[PDB]
Amino acid sequence: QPGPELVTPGASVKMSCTASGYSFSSYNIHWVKQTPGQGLEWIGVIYPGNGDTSYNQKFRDKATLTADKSSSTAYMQLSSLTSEDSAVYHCARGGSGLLAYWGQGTLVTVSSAKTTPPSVYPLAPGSAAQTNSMVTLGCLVKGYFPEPVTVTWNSGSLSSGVHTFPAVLQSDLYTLSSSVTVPSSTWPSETVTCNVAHPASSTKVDKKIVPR
Amino acid sequence: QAVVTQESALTTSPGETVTLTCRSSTGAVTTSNYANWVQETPDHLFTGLIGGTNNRAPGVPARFSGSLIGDKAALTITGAQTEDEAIYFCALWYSNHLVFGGGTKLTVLGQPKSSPSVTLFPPSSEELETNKATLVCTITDFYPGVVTVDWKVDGTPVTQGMETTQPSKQSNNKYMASSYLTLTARAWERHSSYSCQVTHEGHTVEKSLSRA
Repeated sequence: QPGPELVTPGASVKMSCTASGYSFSSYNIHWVKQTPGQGLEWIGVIYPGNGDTSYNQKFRDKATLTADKSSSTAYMQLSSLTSEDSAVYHCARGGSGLLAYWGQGTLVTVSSAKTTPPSVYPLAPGSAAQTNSMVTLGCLVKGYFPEPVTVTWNSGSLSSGVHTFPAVLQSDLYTLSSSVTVPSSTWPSETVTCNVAHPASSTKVDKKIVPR
Repeated sequence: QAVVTQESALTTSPGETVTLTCRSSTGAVTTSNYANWVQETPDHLFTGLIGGTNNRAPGVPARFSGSLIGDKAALTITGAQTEDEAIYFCALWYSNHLVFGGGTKLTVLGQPKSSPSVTLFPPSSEELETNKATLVCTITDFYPGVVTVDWKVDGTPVTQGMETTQPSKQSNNKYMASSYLTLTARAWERHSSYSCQVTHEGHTVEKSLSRA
């Protein structure tokens, strides 16, 4: 507990490994930590056969592995949560000496950061080319925490040409862009929009891409 | 904790045979290291391939195989496919401690190479009211998926206040990216030219705008 990703510094999370790895095996169960920079880190392995656990020296005091043969469960419980533990914790099922099956991937975010609503700014074209003529438009979603946000175009009518780029961390705050492309028979003549919604604190914005 | 080294990147064509290696700084890679090989698809899915130096996980195609080349652990893909273009991670055992490698990003030429299309946006008027200015440069439709970006103000290079996203795969199996150059609204009115330079495979695509 829990898995909506956001937790307080000093808390203690507990995750579970579940999928359709089907009955039969699971002789060993590994746990992997993925993070932008440190890459893949091995926390430890549990052998559900008799309980035997192995831990990385780095995570021996912070990680605890349990598993039962009743509901095919396999848990990891962290504690003393620092913002260093902000990562994607994976699970790896398989037979003897095999990282065969991998799970979904539980996202974990540890931060003392306050919740901040996003602000959206329109991005007019101008003298900066967009390929094959047409009209490329977009919005700038800047300064929100935490993730994610959802961007649509023409109330959902407008697919194709849409390019919602991933968010770059920009000093404790997230920021992403999202381009879209329509013919000149739509812009600047008629409507283009652009709905950036932000779950965690709720927000809904409408931006008419008015020309420069 | 020893360190595990892999090749940064390799490129090949379908039908060809490619060999990836896995080096250990603290001596050589023997049979007692129980070499592991995990694949990560650009959609971040994670699938286990090899365990115990040369044991294919159940379900892995016959084109994958592991072995020891001299003093290094190796992965061999004979008859590579277009679907094999992904990042491959290596893992070596040490007493009771599993160390992962940096990973090898393999590119498989399944489609013709393509120069990226670049769009550049000037800061919006609303953000200027907050004494901030953010130029947005969108980079889409390029292959292979490796791109470096540089910025230029008034024809002169700026390496400050820049931020570029990592390449993510598009729906047409191409790649896309973006970059942001943040300045003050004061600096936005105290210079003239702005340029976003995208270098892909020796060639440079450049898009500029002048406040006029």
